Amino acid sequence: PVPSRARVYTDVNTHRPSEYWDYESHVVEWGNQDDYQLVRKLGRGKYSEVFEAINITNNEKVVVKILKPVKKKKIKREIKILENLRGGPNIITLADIVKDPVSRTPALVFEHVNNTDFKQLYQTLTDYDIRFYMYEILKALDYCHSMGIMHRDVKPHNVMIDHEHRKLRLIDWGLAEFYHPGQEYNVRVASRYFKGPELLVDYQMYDYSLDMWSLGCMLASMIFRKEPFFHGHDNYDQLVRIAKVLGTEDLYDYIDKYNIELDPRFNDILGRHSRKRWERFVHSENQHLVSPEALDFLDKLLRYDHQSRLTAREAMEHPYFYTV
Repeated sequence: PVPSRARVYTDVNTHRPSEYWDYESHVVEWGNQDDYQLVRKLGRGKYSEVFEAINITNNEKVVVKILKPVKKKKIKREIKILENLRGGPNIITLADIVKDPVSRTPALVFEHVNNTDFKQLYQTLTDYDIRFYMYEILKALDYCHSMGIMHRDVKPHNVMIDHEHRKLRLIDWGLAEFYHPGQEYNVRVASRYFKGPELLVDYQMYDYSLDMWSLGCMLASMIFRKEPFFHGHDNYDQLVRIAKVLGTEDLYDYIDKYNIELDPRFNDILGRHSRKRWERFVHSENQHLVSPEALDFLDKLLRYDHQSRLTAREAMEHPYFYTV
């Protein structure tokens, strides 16, 4: 395959010391798990249980995410990235890292976010509300990309919103990674519906632009009221769902540009498809959330060619955000 590199923040990690990006060499210091009283279970992930807690030393609410220690090198990567991004705009704040004295299970302690339900939100959300919160996610992404970090798991479940206080936080940095130009990354990242074409075709030399595809998917779901926008049933089908909107012509143009070898599993499922007009997704239920500016913006994010997508900073300058 043809090599590729990010159009922005390309060498931010190359010009920094080894300590900033060498998460394997990072020294982790545990706190007193005894300083926290677990109140209630908030949810459960693959290898994590999340609890609402009280920091007893200051009577403040916190969120404790207890990690099933399945991969130690991965826990170190998440801790290092959370420490580097601490205090960045709309980035979840890692307050502490505790190990329980008896269990010794790693636990990350975060600032409490009083999240408002997404199933309930997308019905009460106005055209302006979508623009405001999209700008808030772009603040977080432009910050973390400038810090040489790709989130690699942008999706609505990883965006916490306190609608009453108009506060937004980008969470779950467990899949995040340091961007190094020329590096070949594992494509088994992000959640199926938000996976960029680069991951689905096994193009390993991807960058921050992966996050911009995912953001485009979230935007497309909010404005059109279609969740998810690209509803794949597996990773192979996911590309077929994308191909049903952006056409097979541009897909072959993308794989030819980067000399990508398509997996034989795509032979009997890809077929032939035309490029669709974004206006075809406009209906009575969603038209109050759609505008020419919103459609132009979406068109500029949802592109096969990872290099052709708007960067987080270019996206922030789009006419769609002139009202924010």
